[PDB]
Amino acid sequence: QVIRGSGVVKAIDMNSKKITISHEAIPAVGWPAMTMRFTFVNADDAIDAINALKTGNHVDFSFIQQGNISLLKSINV
Ligand SMILES: [Ag+]
Repeated sequence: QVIRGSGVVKAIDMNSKKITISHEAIPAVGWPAMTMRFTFVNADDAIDAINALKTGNHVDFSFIQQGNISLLKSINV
């Protein structure tokens, strides 16, 4: 199940492959607004996140809860 959220990218770590997003509440899945780390898979998945980090723009993103990891699927910027 792909979950769509929005927020501001605050951090990226290319070693841990984590993107930190200050995301809005997601009432669909009962999450409040949080600053939370999402795992990305490919180095090239980071490019859109790096652009969002630079602008600080409020961006769309999507992720899947794949086991007990929040795995990023997209960030539009
Ligand atoms: Ag969260």
